[PDB]
This record gives sequence, C-alpha cells and structure tokens, in this order.
Amino acid sequence: EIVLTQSPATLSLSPGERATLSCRASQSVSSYLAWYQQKPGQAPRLLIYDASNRATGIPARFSGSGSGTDFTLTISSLEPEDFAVYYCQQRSNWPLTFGQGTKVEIKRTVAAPSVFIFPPSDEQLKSGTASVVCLLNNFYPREAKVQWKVDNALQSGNSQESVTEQDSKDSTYSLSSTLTLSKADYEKHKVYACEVTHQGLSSPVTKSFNR
Amino acid sequence: EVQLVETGGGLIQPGGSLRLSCAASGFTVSSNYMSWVRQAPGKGLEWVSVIYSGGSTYYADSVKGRFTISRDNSKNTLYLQMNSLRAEDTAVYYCARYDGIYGELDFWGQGTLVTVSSASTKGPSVFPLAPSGTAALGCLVKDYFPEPVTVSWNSGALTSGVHTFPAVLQSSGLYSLSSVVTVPSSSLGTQTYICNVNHKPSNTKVDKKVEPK
Repeated sequence: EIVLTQSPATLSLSPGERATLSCRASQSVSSYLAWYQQKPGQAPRLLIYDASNRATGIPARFSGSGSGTDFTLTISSLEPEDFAVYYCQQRSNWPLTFGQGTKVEIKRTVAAPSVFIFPPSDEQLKSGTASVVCLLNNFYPREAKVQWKVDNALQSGNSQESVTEQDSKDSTYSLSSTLTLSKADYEKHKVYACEVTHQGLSSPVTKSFNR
Repeated sequence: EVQLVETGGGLIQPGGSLRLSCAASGFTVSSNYMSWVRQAPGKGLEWVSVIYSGGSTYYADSVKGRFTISRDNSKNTLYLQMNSLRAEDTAVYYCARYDGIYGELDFWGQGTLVTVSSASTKGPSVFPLAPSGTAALGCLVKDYFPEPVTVSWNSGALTSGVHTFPAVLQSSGLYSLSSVVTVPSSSLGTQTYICNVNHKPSNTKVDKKVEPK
C-alpha cells in the first residue's frame, strides 16, 4: 500500500563509472525492499533482497543498503551489458508495490552512422505499395535527423522510424526510416534520397538511388 | 536447474477468458508462495496474484474477482485463469516465486504476451531488403496484427550481427518491422541468406530467400 519513488528516472553513464540508484518510501518498510534488473524483451533478474543482501549468482559490482524510507542500489563499475531498467519493490503491507524503475543507458563515445538505402521489392510492387527503407547503422548518440527527398523534394508525414534497443556489446543504436508511398508515386519521380545529420558526422550524409 | 516454461499467451477478445500455464522445476509449488506478475508494453511491473503456502490467495484489486491463481500439485504446472478481459489487461505475464519472510523472487518464467483487442488477426507480408566491402541485407515484415513476430536467419544459424527493429504501429492499425544482418561480402555467391518469419497468431510461417539485386 506504500508507494515507492525511484530516482533518478534515467541514468546515463560511461563504462567504468559508479552508478547509484535510489528508492524512497512514503511509509517505512523497515528492511523489506528488493532490486531487479530487466533488459529489453526479457524477464526481470533479481539482484538484492532485504535491502542489503546480494541474491545468488549476482556479480560483485551490484550492492544494496538502507533501512526505513531511503534505500540504495549501486553498480561499482559499469559494464556495457548493464544497459537495463532497474526496479525496487516493498513487501510489508498489502498490496505489494513495485517502483517505477530507473532506466540505465551506457554513455559510449561518438560513433557516426553507416547509411544504407533500400528500393522497394518487385514482390511488393505487385500489391501497389512502395516502401523505401533507410538504415542508420551502429551510431551514438541516439539523436539523429533523417530527411527524405524525392527528386530533391522534401517528404512529410509519410515516414516512420524505429530505433533498436542499445547494443549490449558496443552500446550503439541503429535506426530504420521507412518511407511509405503508393506504387504510382514511386514511378512518377526518379531520385530517392535519405539525408542524415548526426553529431558523429562533420557534414550531413545523403544516400540515394535511381528507381 | 530450475526451469519455468509458460504457455497460453496470445490474442483474445475483450470480454473473453484466457488460461496461462507455468510448468515448474527444481522446487515444489504446493509449499512455496507463488506469484503472477504482469507488465504492460512500455510500462513498469505490476503484481497480479499471490498464492500462499497454506492455500490463501491474494489478488491485486485490479484482477480481484476475475482472475484465479491455482496450483496443480501433481502436474507441477501452475495456472492463471483470466476472465472479463479488457485492453488494460494487455501485458506480458510472468510466473515467479514469492518469499514470505523478506526473501526473493529468485526464478522467473520467460514471460508470455497477452493481447486484448477485438481487431482480427492479420498475417504479415515478407518483402526482401536487397543487398547491393560490407553488405546489408534484411526482410520487411509489413502489415500484421497483433505482435509479436519472430524473425530469425538461416533457421537460427545466422544469429551474429542482426538487428531486428522494434515494430511501429501504422495508421492502418497494422504493425510493420524490418530485420537486417550485415554479412561478409565474399559469401554472397556461396552462402544463401534466408529470413524465417514466424507469426503464431495467424499461424503464418514464411521463409524468404534474399538475393542481391
């Protein structure tokens, strides 16, 4: 019945840095407080139980401490694989309450994207729809501007991008921009351009093809 | 070696019912406090139901009266029977062991996605992403409902250097996705690259060979 207020909501730190994650309770829970690690698309993985006690199998770098209302999870020296959300939770009074989580991002050095472009397939053209896919591969940071030009004309409101979850090995993101237009629109115009602005580039990079 | 397998997850109509199974190993369900935990997409973890060692059952006020947590002592399998399902119930469901004193949720099931929507199932189209020093090639899994699709390469052989992007929801009401995998350019001629798209809700299972254009 006691709400938990985890802080900070997000933490971005480089490999080898100490990470300190806080969990605050509106009402005492004495020592009944737990810690879990969840990576993208996986089950949670318990870390600490009873505020201070490391759970079986959990490496040396994770630790816990606290009693009363203020609690602390620490990762002594961050690893590229520690990219995850981290949850606190209390079990004193009913109902059982979890914390909202702390998202941990790994802050590597600037990596420029590799840019590819993909003309819609012949299989797809039979249906009457044309998807033009631009790929920004292995870049950091996440912030990247993608611009669609068709015969040097700016596209607007016909593109959707998605970003992969951080790569647990090299900490980079990849980005997929798909331009969606009709079969007829794709054949009235000739040149298909994907322009990319990123911190890692000294100038914007345009990848393009002729239909 | 504790192993918790889950089954039952998928698409159900609002108002409908759905049962989930969590087969156990390495301990005894009967004597342990057991739990169902759910997680809505893009959100935190919500406790659903606890079943005590003594048989007492406690539920979150959200599921109270609609869900029954029950244990099958003989089978080792554990169940969550859901009723009166709503969109708010869409979530990945987890079975996990609850400690009575102050202990641990030590083991967890892999989780099983439950989608509560009245929209009909639609199988995806699988279009090739044509490769043209280093080559990028993929498959476009377009127009499907609901999630998920499992995209593999070469029957789970080509697992290294693959990016299968999180699915975006198109205005149409259907999901779309792309899956890329960078490969040595020298192996374009010899090694053939095939994506395997499996979508359980529509029972679709497309194999698509991708060749350079």
